[PDB]
Amino acid sequence: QVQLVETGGGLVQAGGSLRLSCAASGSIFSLNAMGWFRQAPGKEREFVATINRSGGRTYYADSVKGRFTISRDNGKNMVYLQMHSLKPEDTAIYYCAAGTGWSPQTDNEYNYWGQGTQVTVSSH
Amino acid sequence: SPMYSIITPNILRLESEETMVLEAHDAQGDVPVTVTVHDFPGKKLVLSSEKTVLTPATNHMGNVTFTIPANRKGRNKFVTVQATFGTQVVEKVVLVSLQSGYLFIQTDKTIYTPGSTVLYRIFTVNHKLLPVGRTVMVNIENPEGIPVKQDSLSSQNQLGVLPLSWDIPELVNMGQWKIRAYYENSPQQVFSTEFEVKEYVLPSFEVIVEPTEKFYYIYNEKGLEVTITARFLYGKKVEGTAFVIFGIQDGEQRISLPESLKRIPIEDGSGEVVLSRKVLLDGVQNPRAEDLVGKSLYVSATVILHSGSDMVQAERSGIPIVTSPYQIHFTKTPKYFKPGMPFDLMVFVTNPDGSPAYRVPVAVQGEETVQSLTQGDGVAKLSINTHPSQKPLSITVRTKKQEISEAEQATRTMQALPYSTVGNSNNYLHLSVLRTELRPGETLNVNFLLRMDRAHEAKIRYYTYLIMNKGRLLKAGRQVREPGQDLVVLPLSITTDFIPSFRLVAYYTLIGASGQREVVADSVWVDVKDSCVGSLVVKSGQSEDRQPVPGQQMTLKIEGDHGARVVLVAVDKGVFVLNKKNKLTQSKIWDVVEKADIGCTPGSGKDYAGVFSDAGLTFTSSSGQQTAQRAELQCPQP
Amino acid sequence: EDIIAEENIVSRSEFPESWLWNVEDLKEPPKNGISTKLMNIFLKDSITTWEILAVSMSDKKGICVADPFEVTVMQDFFIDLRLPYSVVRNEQVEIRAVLYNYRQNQELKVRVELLHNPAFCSLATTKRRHQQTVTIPPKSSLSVPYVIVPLKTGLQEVEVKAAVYHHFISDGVRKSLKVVPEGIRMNKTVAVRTLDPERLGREGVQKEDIPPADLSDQVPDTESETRILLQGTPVAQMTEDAVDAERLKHLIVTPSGCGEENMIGMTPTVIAVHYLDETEQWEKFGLEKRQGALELIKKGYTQQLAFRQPSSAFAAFVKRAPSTWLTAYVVKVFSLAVNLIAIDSQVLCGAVKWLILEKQKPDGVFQEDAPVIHQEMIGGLRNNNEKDMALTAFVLISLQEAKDICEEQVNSLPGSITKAGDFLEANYMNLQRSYTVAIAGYALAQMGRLKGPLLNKFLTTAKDKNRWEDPGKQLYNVEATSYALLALLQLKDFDFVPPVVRWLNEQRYYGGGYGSTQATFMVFQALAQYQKDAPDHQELNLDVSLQLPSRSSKITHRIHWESASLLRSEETKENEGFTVTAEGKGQGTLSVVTMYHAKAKDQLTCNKFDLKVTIKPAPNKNTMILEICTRYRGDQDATMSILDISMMTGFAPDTDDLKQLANGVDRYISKYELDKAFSDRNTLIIYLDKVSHSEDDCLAFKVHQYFNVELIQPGAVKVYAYYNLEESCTRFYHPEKEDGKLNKLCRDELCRCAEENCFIQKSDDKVTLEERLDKACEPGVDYVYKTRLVKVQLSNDFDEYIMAIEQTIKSGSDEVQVGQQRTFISPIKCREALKLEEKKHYLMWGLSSDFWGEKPNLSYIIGKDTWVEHWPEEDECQDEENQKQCQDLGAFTESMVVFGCPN
Repeated sequence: QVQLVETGGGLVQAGGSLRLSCAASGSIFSLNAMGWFRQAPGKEREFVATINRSGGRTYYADSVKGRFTISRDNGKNMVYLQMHSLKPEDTAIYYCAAGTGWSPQTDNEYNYWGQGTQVTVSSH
Repeated sequence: SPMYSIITPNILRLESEETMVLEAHDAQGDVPVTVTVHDFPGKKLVLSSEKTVLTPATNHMGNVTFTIPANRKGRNKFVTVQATFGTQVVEKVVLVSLQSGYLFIQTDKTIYTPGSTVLYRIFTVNHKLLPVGRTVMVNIENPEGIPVKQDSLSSQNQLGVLPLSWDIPELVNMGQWKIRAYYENSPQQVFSTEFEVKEYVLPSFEVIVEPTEKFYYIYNEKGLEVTITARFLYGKKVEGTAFVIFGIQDGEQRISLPESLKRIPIEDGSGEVVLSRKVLLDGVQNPRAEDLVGKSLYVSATVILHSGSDMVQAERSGIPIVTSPYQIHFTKTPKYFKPGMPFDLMVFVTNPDGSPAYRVPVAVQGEETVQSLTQGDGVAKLSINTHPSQKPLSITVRTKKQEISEAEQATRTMQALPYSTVGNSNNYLHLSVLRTELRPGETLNVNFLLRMDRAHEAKIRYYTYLIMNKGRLLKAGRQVREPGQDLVVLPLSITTDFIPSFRLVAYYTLIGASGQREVVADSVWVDVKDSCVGSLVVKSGQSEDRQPVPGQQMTLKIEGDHGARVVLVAVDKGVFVLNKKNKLTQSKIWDVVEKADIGCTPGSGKDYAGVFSDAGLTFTSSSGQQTAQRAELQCPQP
Repeated sequence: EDIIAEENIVSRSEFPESWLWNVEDLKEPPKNGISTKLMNIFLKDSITTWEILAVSMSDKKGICVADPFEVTVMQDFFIDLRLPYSVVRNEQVEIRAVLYNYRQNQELKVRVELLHNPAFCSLATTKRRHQQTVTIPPKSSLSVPYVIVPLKTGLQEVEVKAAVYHHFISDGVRKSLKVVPEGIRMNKTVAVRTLDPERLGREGVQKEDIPPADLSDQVPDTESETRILLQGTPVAQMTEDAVDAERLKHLIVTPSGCGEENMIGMTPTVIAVHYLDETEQWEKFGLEKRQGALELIKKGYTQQLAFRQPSSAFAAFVKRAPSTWLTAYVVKVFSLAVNLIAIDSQVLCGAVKWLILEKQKPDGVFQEDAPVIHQEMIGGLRNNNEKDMALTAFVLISLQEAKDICEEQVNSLPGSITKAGDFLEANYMNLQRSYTVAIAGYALAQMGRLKGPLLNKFLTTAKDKNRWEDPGKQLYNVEATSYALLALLQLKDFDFVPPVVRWLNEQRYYGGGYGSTQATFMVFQALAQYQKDAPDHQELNLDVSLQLPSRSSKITHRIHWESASLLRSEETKENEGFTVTAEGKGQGTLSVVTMYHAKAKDQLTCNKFDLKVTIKPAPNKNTMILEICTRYRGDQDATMSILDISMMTGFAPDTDDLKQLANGVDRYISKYELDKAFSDRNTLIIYLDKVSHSEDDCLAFKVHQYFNVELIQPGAVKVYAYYNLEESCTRFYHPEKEDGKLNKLCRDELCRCAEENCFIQKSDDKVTLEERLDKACEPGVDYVYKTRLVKVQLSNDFDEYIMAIEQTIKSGSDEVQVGQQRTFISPIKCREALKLEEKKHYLMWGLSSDFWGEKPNLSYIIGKDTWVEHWPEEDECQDEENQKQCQDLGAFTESMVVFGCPN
């Protein structure tokens, strides 16, 4: 199997930016879907972004449509999520998940999840 | 007076270690024995010369292992086996077969296209199925019989595995190609396998043509019901249409029934179709229905996907037309009996497809009191008491299946002839043993029953039993008897050395009626199940809750004997949809061993000499008692 | 727009039929006698089930065949490229890419594309992709038809990629098929020459020059393979059969009587065992009988010593005078008996010691005092005119059978032998009896010398050159010929032997009887030596070596009587005349056959059906009527048949029409196809209970265009009976293409695809002077011409534009001069796109790959890389619209002609 470890999180200001790095256990090659998911306090786990196996296709949620950019490096077994123009409504635990490629915008086709990392965007 | 006896196999092999057991009956003191093996019709050459001494501590029971060297038209060759006990010479001319073992040929696939490569291995084993180092000649010939490639390998230090390959040219004939191999020392024994050469692509699904019964009852008004099953090679059901047509086959003439052509839908991977009894009778020119008994039926199905992108043809042939879902065979029952002693019938019951039938009650007519049940091996034992008379014993056995009417029952008749004794004297020896699937680790209780006169039974104090396995002497021992013990039980340990079967021949000797030296013998053939001597299993070395993906790494687990060389092959199951013939199986290996058995009969003989010869043994003594000469390599034909 | 195939699909390429041909050794330490080896394997690209078979061989356990282990490899979504085994060059076929959707309740929207290959002619070109979007319902599949035409022979490759919308799932399949030339494989016999070096050829060698393959039906530029079959012809040297042992059963005799009577009964038993041991007929005679007669031979030797006189001589009684003949005959029988039984050798040498001291005059003559009571055993020596020379030869033969056994015992034996041989040579040329020359013909050939004339008199005294005969009892002549056979076998001559043995066998003399002592002993001692030394077969030993100029080595083969290489085939792809040198003894056959591609009818298509497919625009956007008429070509109506109908891209059949066809009496449309949705239904099968052979059975249904497409691929219809897919017939239909064939230009079995554009589509205003120079100065651009259109020969297959070369701006590989004409070819679909007008001028450049015919009649093809630009006349440049173009063209010419292309 394969497990994941999320890093790159921390505390940031309201307007700034930060990128989250997802480290994979085994070779991420041949894995069709690599998605990022988040769960805000008091809310449900929602979809953020998926990336193709080769990286040529992506999907984003409407709330973060033109503000986040997902990328992957199949040679380094790494997934990234560059977060720009942050909003106080983006405070959540960010989870990195491995998928099968089918229905990449839902969590029902992801069987290998990560520990998650806290990204707190304060209004101060 | 002492009688010296020697026993060897009926047929001796070249470069194979044969065993010769030497006995000194009714003797005191040490007996030096010099065994020599000479040629024939001459005696100039000394092929082997071993020495031994029969000590009274071992009750004058010892063996000598020799090996005929392979220094060597179209006729038999013989040797002179000669053992000189002290000054008494006891010799026997023995038939010799020019075989150095078996050859098994494995091809990676059953069918090939022009331009592809045939990867094939040849396994070189001897008569004990153990690997040997011999020079093997290999041929690849086209359908026209023209050998296109000839090789000559040395399996020495190869662990009996000869890997080979051949590139099929593009300009080449289609049909059945042969791979033929034989030993250099025994070029008269050729082993062959076939592989089809054809232009094809691999199909995407397989078709299974399965009748509801593996036969057709001629009086079944429902006709022959068949279920057509189609599913993809990766394990998914097929949707399409099936074209099914039936035919009747008498020997090697196939007669198609055009009225039986049906077009059935294949819904959810399955479809059913019936050959009605009227169509069968009308198509074979309306004869009396009993004339069709003995002929077979074949079914040909053609399944086409609804998309039309792929189609597959399948055929199920050899569906016999019978008056009884059962067949009775006496091929495992002795054909000779001993008057006055019980006769053990070995009734073998099979389904019409040849498989052994389970839990089928059988009974002898005229008795109605002796009724047995067939075990998992399809055999049922029926011990019946016989009159002390020289009359022939005609036996008719019928099945007594409850759910089956008397018309659909099976029957078969055999005759057993009385064992002829020397001078019409009535001293016999019976070996009885239960017949069920015997496996290593079990103990076999062999019963030694003695029917003889009470004025001489005190002279018999031991039986001499010999065990024949794979044409060699495996174990020879003594079963002690005390005066008054008409029955003694020999608990025999069944180890893996008894695979696939063995013969137990025993004999007692005495000086009885007119002071004449009398030897009385008996033998029985005991079948053991069957498995590998060692073991070999291939399975998954990973969890595999996942279904693997093209190109995915997979861990394979191989469990076997220490120091064994495992050779592998991975074949697409679409290959077998095109051709599934000439595949190496353990059952085919045991078929080769039993066909090479030098014993011809499941029981005793007409006299004491017939008992040894039928079990594949020679007997020779200084008192003139000996077996008849054997000069034919094959068994007598019934 | 989004190309979904951007998924970076690496197509599946590994349908190996078998793999994992590996050898592993269980070296790991065993746990309870079982070693477990873990093995990492990489599964191949096939989507199927693999059957892995393992066989183990063990020093202490033997051979074991494991039960098969299966591994199933699958995906949810995947392509199955149903590719045929082979395709004929330039024949249009329809392959099927089947896309599978095993999602449980998700309907997929897939973008599938057939990738372009210059080896094929399809809708995919170098500037246009054959992409389409299909819908696959869950747990279903859809067959995507692709129409292609292979253009070059060999192993050619077809690749199909697919990627699903709104899911990150993609797949690709890249399989290959064989492109075989329009002919049919055929084999012809080049030569059948029988090899016999001792009957053909000279000086013991036979040279046979083989002519190259004499084909005259071969498709040009195709491969041929010549198979050389050297095969020895076995014969059975000829040798005469042995006498059947059933006729010799009466020779087993219990010897009894006195000194002469005991030898009479001992003779037929010793000579029978001797002859049966040599011929090994005991199996067909009774192996048990051999020991009983062996005891009768011992019984004869035991009772003959009772009449051995103390002087080491032999007589009838112990009080009878010794004989020179009887003593010499006991030596003759006891010597031949040593090979089977022996007791005492000093008895044999003691008789030879007496045979020289008392009965050897220094003249070398053996004289008989004649105490032989039985004149029966004497044989031919009795009633002989030259009884003195015949007896010297009889005793001399007895000394030789005992010479190898009494060489050290009797040291004076070689002296009497030389003396006896001296007496024979002198009076050998004076004998007139055939018996004397025969027994003294074996007496001087045995370890002796017969002079040239003596050998001539021995061979010329054989009447009819097969037998020795003289007036007298025939037992004398049978005995004589038996002596003459032992002489011909002692001289190792075998050209006079066959007719001699044949006569002995036709005599049908089986020994035994009265006075048969000599006749029975000699006729089976001679016939035993014939079986002891003989050349069953005719000694095949051919050393045949073939010298081929196709290679730098000579392959030889020793065709012994050995069965290892009775026949040996030698394939040679090169078709050249080679030499076959064959020498040695025996006969052999040489077979030379060449396989080749014979040009015939490509008439192999539609050999069992007539098929007429018409598509008519008879009156939701577009609606046409597809009519299919078929007829079986047999004497009777055909059985159940299949109509495999394929829709042209963007069309689907009318559902109500199919339901009315399914209600037909002789038709069947499966419920599966009727319940299918209107869309994603591009294939259909109409089953026919029968198709008439007398009339055309016609069905028709409407097809609607539910999706507008820029390029419509021609649909197809395929007819075949259920029992033979090979005997099919496919017709293509397409509004506005000839017989459903894709556009191609063929000439002399060489076609090039014509589905390209037509020409480089760059506009005349978007191109600049620098852009023209950069394009034209490429090395790929071979020719750059200014032309003038003279004539436009319109045709239905392609339009021919005859151009006059006005100026050679850049001369290519074609030497064309100003004023000459070259034909420019373009398919008729480009007639409206090119808009060429006669007497107008054009700037044209293109690739050297667009040349067509031969150099004397070289044609140009207007392909996707051909530049065709209108060149306005000098007066036309006075307009302001043409000012830009004329400034470019006039400058383009001066820059190319005067200064050329740098780099």
